[PDB]
Amino acid sequence: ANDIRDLSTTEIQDQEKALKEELFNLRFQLATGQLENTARIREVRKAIARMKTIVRERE
Amino acid sequence: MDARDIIKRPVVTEESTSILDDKKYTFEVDTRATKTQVKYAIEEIFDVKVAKVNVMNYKGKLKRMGRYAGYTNKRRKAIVTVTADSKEIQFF
Amino acid sequence: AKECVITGRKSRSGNKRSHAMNSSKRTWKANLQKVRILVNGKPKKVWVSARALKSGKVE
Amino acid sequence: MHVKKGDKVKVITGKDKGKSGKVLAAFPKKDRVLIEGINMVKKHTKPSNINPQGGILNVEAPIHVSNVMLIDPKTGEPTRVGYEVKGDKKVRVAKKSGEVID
RNA sequence: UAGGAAGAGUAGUACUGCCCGUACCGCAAACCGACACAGGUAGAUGAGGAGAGAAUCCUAAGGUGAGCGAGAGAACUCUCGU
RNA sequence: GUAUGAGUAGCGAAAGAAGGGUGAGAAUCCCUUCCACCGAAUAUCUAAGGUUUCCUGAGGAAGGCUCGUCCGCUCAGGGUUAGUCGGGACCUAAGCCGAGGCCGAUAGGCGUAGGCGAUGGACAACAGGUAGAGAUUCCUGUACCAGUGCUAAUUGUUUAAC
RNA sequence: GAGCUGUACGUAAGCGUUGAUCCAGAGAUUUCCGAAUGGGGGAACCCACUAUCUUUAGUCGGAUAGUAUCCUUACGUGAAUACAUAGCGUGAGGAAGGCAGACCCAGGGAACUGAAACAUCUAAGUACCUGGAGGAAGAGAAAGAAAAAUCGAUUUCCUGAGUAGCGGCGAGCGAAACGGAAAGAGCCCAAACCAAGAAGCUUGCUUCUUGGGGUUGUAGGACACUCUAUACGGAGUUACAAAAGAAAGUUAUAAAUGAAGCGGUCUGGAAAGGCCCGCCAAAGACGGUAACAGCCCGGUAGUUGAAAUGGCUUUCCCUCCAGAGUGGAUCCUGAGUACGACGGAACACGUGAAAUUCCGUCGGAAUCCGGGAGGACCAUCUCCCAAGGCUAAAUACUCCCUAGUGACCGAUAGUGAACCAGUACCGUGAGGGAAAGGUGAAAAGCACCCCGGAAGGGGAGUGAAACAGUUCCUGAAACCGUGUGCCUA
Ligand SMILES: [Mg+2]
Ligand SMILES: [Mg+2]
Ligand SMILES: [Mg+2]
Ligand SMILES: [Mg+2]
Ligand SMILES: [Mg+2]
Ligand SMILES: [Mg+2]
Ligand SMILES: [Mg+2]
Ligand SMILES: [Mg+2]
Ligand SMILES: [Mg+2]
Ligand SMILES: [Mg+2]
Ligand SMILES: [Mg+2]
Ligand SMILES: [Mg+2]
Ligand SMILES: [Mg+2]
Ligand SMILES: [Mg+2]
Ligand SMILES: [Mg+2]
Ligand SMILES: [Mg+2]
Repeated sequence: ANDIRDLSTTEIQDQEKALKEELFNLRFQLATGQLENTARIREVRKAIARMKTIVRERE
Repeated sequence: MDARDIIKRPVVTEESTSILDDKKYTFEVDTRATKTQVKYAIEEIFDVKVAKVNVMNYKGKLKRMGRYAGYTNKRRKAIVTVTADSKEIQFF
Repeated sequence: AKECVITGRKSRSGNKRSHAMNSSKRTWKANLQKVRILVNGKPKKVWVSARALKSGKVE
Repeated sequence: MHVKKGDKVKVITGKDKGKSGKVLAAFPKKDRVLIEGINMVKKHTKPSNINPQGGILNVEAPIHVSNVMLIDPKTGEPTRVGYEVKGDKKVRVAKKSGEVID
């Protein structure tokens, strides 16, 4: 959480896009059927939400 | 709606696997996605170029689990055909 | 609206008794003639009660 | 609860009164405690994924928390438990003879 | 015609073209009659022989053998023939 | 809730027969042959309506006026592809709503501009193929309608092509 | 402070003493329909315009903001029509709808029934429709009540009293004041008059606004007189004018600590039960634990606790303010109103001898030597100043939240609903509207053998009980069977 608030509100969007790409790949692999570490979906969703909340509260 | 957001997940059955050979891939999309938003989203994600897209709406099936009845989700199925010269989405 | 704009008098309700005092429900309307007066600085045409018009208002 | 994972326990009431052991689980939702070597039961199970031979299985079964008294490693007797703040944290205290349980 | 007016068409190339319905029954066991009900349900095509004919009898393409049976051949009731 | 009527009425128009097969179990399920019925229909399409009843693999408790290895029944997986077909992004009739407005104890009634509203008007794709389910939609040939860009000449500039 | 990923068994994958799951206060996101408000519409759907940015070689596509109507207001344009008005556009505030099936104010307003028929009358200004609300609403500071003497705004309660009265004088309707209580609070305009302006110049004026004065009946005010007084003081956002900022205390929304028996002993599946002994208590409330627990658990009495937000109280702050006596020449104190005639309604009062209040139409005063009332009316007396307005408390009701209570029910009862109930089902629709609780302390929920295709059984086993086996405590009666002692063609 507090590991994020020390970033210049620009690279966090880059991390957000990267996390979105990783989440989509994980969902795609689960749909195919070759995924086992299913906790990654929740982990990435929570991370994206945290960074979105930091963006919104920055103003 | 984000490009990652429009495309939900592939549909892997016997029919879709049988059609993958002819450069046709079957996906799920947002219930509110046009036939051209999907085309541009696929071009953006998988880095190919698309010839045609065909969409179709599926209603909700009726299921029961013991004294309790409800309808499954509502799907929006799409089929992307890719041009003569471009990469092939893996699926695997 | 059928109501005098100067004094707000309208239709009311009451009985119409006969001999032997049978009660029938009637109404008392009011004299509302249509005239042209100065509702605001600019003149217009509105309802004015005859009694309220007997002295004081211009036409 | 007043009894957590890993303690030493002397049961006091039931078919299996008077014995002692450790605790291997606790279910705060149901107020039950699983104590090894206490309240052993027989399970008739078919062959399956684990235990692929079935047979009669002998395992424990949870018991209510009220049937449990803590046992002190410094003294060694069933005692009621109090609390004290040592340093800047609260610790449990054997409120029978006064020794700090931890 | 009023009006706009520095762009215009021409030929050839390649590219672009959204949303909803799209299964199935549809003179029926899936629609309207509480039913796997002798009832009702708009429109298009609707062959041959004899015939004026979409009448009538037997047939083609096509479709069915009707969701209780077998066996005796009394009275009586119903539909029929002398 | 359970009896008597009682193992009684009924089993809802119609031609079936035999030989093989599966199956614990076959008049009732699958195949073959013979026979029979409709044929301006009991045939082939498509509207309204219904809403998964459609296909594959399993099942036989309940439903099926009997039986059932079967099914429009139970369980799990699947299945509907459009610039050209029908309807919107085009148009209006009956009718409906209706800015201002007229009328009226309250509520509201009527109505102008305007807008909705097909059962009608307008408008460019045909023939084939596909053994589990889609076909003027997918695929192979050949086409047409509207628009954009780009190459090539052509043409005009306010007594002004368009 | 040690487990957790809901119901709900699970499998899988994971996270936790760097402090998870959970609990409370405050924040961000909040698709689409719905007043729905860019246009349209058959609910959750279709289709845009204007700006800004973005993508492609371009068409195609994507994000962000705005765009309904009405009322009040400012400005700009502006018709027949010359000036202007109507209209048109932009800008700023406000409204719309919901409900808590309760409470209450207004507009409108029945019949069944009773009278042993029925029309006056009652039922009833009830049910119902519509509008406006507020946490309460309505009423309220005497043109009053009352009589040999006086009171002193309004409301609610006890008596007055089923009295005085109304009444096809039938059925029936039914007061008030005096007395005793709860609660108590008073004020602000108009009018003369002073000053200012602007406008009409109705033109030496009038008429409109602003500021100041001033509001009462033993008359008051204006106007002239003196006295004190401008922050000396008083006052306040609940009326009396209104808008903010604080500090302290206190409270509401999470919690902490909290004494005393593992006592022995018999029965039992198990002790909280019996017997014999001890202890705490400001704690012997309630619930749970293998049966009935002050001393086993959560707890209770008592004592502590708030980082954040809301409520409340005292104070600071802030803001606003002339009140005494005497003359009382001249002026003022609510105009188409008060009353009256006609026709209705409410007052307990049905037009009657009918005061009192309101409505519709007509007629229509005085004005301080004046005006009104004391149940027709006149004279005398007594009391009081209408035709402008505001106002807390004592009162009514509970959709709700916290803590509790019951000589209230216990599954045909109690809500329709103890269970995925306004559900299943019925109807085109408004609408109507059920049935359905209990294994065991703990799933320990019957491994294994035999008959069968299964279902179901018979052994074995868990269990105190399997005649407790996934409608599973208890299991009555009607009803259906097998055996048999006595009688029966
Ligand atoms: Mg079809
Ligand atoms: Mg013929
Ligand atoms: Mg014929
Ligand atoms: Mg008989
Ligand atoms: Mg017979
Ligand atoms: Mg039959
Ligand atoms: Mg024939
Ligand atoms: Mg089928
Ligand atoms: Mg059967
Ligand atoms: Mg809208
Ligand atoms: Mg009567
Ligand atoms: Mg009030
Ligand atoms: Mg017991
Ligand atoms: Mg007065
Ligand atoms: Mg009940
Ligand atoms: Mg005899």
